[PDB]
Amino acid sequence: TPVTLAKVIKVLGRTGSRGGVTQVRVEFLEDTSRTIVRNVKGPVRENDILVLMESEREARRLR
Amino acid sequence: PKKRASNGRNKKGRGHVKPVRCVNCSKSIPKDKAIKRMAIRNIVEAAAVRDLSEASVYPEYALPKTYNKLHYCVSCAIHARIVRVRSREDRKNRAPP
Amino acid sequence: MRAKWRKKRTRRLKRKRRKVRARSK
Amino acid sequence: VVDPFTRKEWFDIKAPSTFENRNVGKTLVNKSTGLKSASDALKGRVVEVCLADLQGSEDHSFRKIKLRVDEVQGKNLLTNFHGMDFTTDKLRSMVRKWQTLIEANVTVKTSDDYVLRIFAIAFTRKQANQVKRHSYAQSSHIRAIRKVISEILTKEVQGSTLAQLTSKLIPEVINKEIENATKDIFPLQNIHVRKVKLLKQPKFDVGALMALHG
Amino acid sequence: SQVFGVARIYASFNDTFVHVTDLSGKETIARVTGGMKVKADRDESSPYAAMLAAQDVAAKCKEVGITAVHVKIRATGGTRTKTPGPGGQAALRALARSGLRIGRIEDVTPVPSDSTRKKGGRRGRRL
RNA sequence: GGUGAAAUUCUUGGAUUUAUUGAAGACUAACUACUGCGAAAGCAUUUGCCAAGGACGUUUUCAUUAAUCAAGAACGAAAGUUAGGGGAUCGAAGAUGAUCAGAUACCGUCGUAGUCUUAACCAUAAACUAUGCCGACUAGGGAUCGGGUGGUGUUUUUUUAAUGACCCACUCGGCACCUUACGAGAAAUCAAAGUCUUUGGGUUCUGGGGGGAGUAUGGUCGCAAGGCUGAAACUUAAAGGAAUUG
RNA sequence: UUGACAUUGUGAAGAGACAUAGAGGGUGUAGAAUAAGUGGGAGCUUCGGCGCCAGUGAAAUACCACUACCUUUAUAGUUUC
RNA sequence: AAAAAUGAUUAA
Ligand SMILES: [K+]
Ligand SMILES: [Mg+2]
Ligand SMILES: [Mg+2]
Ligand SMILES: [Mg+2]
Ligand SMILES: [Mg+2]
Ligand SMILES: [Mg+2]
Ligand SMILES: [Mg+2]
Ligand SMILES: [Mg+2]
Ligand SMILES: [Mg+2]
Ligand SMILES: [Mg+2]
Repeated sequence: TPVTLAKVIKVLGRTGSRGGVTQVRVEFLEDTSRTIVRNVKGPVRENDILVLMESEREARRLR
Repeated sequence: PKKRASNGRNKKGRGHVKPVRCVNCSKSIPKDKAIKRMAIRNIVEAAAVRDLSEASVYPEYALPKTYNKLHYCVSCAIHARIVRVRSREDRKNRAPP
Repeated sequence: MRAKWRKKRTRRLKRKRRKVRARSK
Repeated sequence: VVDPFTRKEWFDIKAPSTFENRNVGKTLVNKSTGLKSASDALKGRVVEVCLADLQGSEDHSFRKIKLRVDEVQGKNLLTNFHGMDFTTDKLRSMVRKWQTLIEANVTVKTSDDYVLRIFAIAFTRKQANQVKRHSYAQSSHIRAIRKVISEILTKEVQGSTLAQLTSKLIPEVINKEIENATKDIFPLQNIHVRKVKLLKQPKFDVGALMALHG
Repeated sequence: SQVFGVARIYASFNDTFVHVTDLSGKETIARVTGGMKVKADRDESSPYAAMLAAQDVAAKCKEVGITAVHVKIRATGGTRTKTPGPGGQAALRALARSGLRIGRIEDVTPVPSDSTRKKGGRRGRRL
């Protein structure tokens, strides 16, 4: 199974209708030059590792 | 009363200009009154710049741009918050930024 | 009432007054 | 199960000799059979190729070229000049406000019966130490410029037929001569032929193509 | 040393067309649209549907010969919006991600010198 | 395909999407501006032809020939009317799918008339700068368009000549801006809406509380649609303007 | 009006039907392999390999199923568009 | 760019 392990390096902001989703920037563990912006449900610090079922989508709801 | 000296448009000396259509709603609006913006973008997003630069056969690619002139009716410019309604003294300011 | 629709309604009324006077003369 | 990509012959595309490297690309059609098969279905094909690809230089990134397949022999498609035009981004970048656009247009033919429409564009220029903001022309300069540009374009055509016309069109020398002619009326920024379209062509004349290929 | 085709990404609203052709464009190689990857019927123009279509073309781009592609991004054009749809960037990015090589990206939307009165009436589409 | 989302619709009798052509009618992007022309309505592809016009220059000519104008004329957006042509697109009516309590509305898909043109009508618009026209005077600036004048000015030619294009200083006319009103105004605001109880440069038109009513009648014009001219009875204490606070 | 025969002679290039046989699974979810069906039912083979059971589905899988269309294929020929 | 109609009379 291609599950992707990514480390957050930046929390972009708190998004969502009710503010329940986090905008974060994550680089990949296997190669740290593959940054991507994702949506995270629960609470996050920096230096936390996520798991990505599909590793190719960019997170909407910017600025 | 009268809200603006130049009523809502830019037409003093001719009487009729021509209509154009709003990009959003296709409403007819005089060209001098229509809100005009110049959308100049890099043809590829800043996210995909590194991706396509690595996937490009030609070293030192040009990275072309897209150019577009957008015409808005007053309702669609306000709704899409392009003009952003101002105050009585702020209405006179004609500077862009 | 909007003035132009008062105007339009009056124009239909004047049409109908013209036709009823046309029956007489 | 049909799998149409199991029956295609992988032909090559060859450009006229009036360029640098003759390689263009790769093309393919269908298998050959009875009932008037794809021997001639390969004829009417226009290949759009950038002139930077045909001339090995980045300064020809715009100015894309239309090539038309004329005669097929072996694993090669001989092509001939079919047209030329600018890329949309280059056009849009040239067209800016607070300047006048000058457009000329001529329908002329070469020494042979290659009738074709040459376009031309120019934009007025702010000269040095100009305090003024827009630099518009006076609409009589515009007509004078359009007159002399039309004269130059018909001068460059009707002599120096299509082979040498292309060989002059690539080095961007026609609009150079236009600049020398028009510099006494109103200074200009971007003088470009911007388009050539081919209107009518004569009998096929296999010999001219085989002269231009090989 | 690489075989060149044309991408011809027609990213409208309501849908995205990822339609690879040969250099001439007379024949086609793997025309897949965003609406046959999803069943949402309102996500046909989505970047996700465009990305799945752009991976499907790359799948058919291999084992058929094409290795590099020329990008012709297209909006609806004409009298309609002539701005690219949401899926155009995703389709191009997925093509770049899928190992297809990229050259000659150009915008080929149909732009008229004024013609053919626009739909919507004089007062517009009123919402 | 299309929408918040859908469904009417089309599609293995190949729709959508490609490429090469062809036809048709309409339109003239970007350039396009607090720019230009026109009495106004209006006017934006090239070139040719025809007549017209403002401004400027003038040590040319006439010598009051002028200003504004009841009656009377010409032109006059769009829609609309009659006849022929055209009939792509968009689309009053209509069909039809949604939404809805109902929707013969908005949204979607079609679509007759129209949209274009000729020959005739019509003569109305928030036809607006809601500011009549002519003339004089009163404030501080920057630009800009058209013409003309001047240069211990530059630019491409002869690397040292006009001219063209920029610069500076002016000047006449024009579209308009910015600051402040000294003045005016009920104020908003206004370089005219100033030079008005310190009330008079010339002249045309219009209004007299709100409704009834731009109605009735008569006349007149129009094929019609309708236009122009246009009351009274009756009814009523406000209707209205600008600005302040909520 | 439509078909056939006769009038009615001379010819070619793409299709397509008859008969023998070899092939063939084409999918969405998911057993344990990519499931085109319905009846029967736990065995021969150097492999205990497979089916029985228990999980899996709209439906069982070894085997007998030259059986049922459906989709292809090479014939000495014989027939039609 | 989903839908959202109504609110009896008088009383600084
Ligand atoms: K008020
Ligand atoms: Mg108001
Ligand atoms: Mg008007
Ligand atoms: Mg097709
Ligand atoms: Mg001009
Ligand atoms: Mg009136
Ligand atoms: Mg009035
Ligand atoms: Mg009034
Ligand atoms: Mg009264
Ligand atoms: Mg109440």
